[PDB]
This record gives sequence, C-alpha cells and structure tokens, in this order.
Amino acid sequence: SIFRCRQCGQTISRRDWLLPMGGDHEHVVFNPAGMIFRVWCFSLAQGLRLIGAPSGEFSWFKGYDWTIALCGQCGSHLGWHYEGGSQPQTFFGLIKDRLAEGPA
Ligand SMILES: CC(C)=CC(=O)N[C@H]1CC(=O)NC1=O
Ligand SMILES: [Zn+2]
Repeated sequence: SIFRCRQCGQTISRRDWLLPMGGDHEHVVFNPAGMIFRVWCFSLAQGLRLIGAPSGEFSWFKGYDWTIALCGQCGSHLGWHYEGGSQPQTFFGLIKDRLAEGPA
C-alpha cells in the first residue's frame, strides 16, 4: 500500500514507512495562519521537492527545523521535511488529506 499525491499521482511514500513520533504517527496541529493539518509522520518519502532553508520557527516537533515539502511533480504543498533533531535526526510530516492511498 502506497501513498501518491492526490493532485497528480506522483509516488510519495508507503504505509510501511509510517513513523510513530512521540507515540503516534498522526498529529493534529495548527500553523500561525490558523490552518489545521492532520500530519502523518513518515521515516522516508520520495518524489517531493524541499524548498528553502530550514527554520525552527513555530516547529510542531521539539528539536526539529522544517523545510516545506512540495510534490515534485505538481507543486502541491504536501507537508514538511524535519531535520536537525535527534532520534531520528530527520523525518517527513505529510498532510494526510493531500495523499491518496492505493495498491503498490
Ligand atoms: C508556509 C507554511 C504553510 C508553513 C507552516 O505551516 N509551517 C509549519 C511547520 C511546523 O512545524 N510549524 C509550522 O508552523
Ligand atoms: Zn502532485
């Protein structure tokens, strides 16, 4: 079972790659613009384009800096890559409702 970009079908991640950060792969969070995201943490993802330099500002995950992750194919905002932390150093937080799940 794999996750594709809902807008264009780009291959992004797999159910096998889910990561229970702080005990749960799912985290419901809001940014400073008041947008709610249901974020699923993954150890790995592909097919993204990470934009800009990392920032710790308003990070939802203690110890991690984030970079915006777009679908590399269509440019849809799919979530964030997190880095600079520990155990693990890096991971992806993807917006669940921007993905489509289906057969490998
Ligand atoms: C431009 C956007 C859409 C930024 C954003 O929402 N950043 C998240 C990432 C994070 O961990 N905390 C935030 O506020
Ligand atoms: Zn896409």
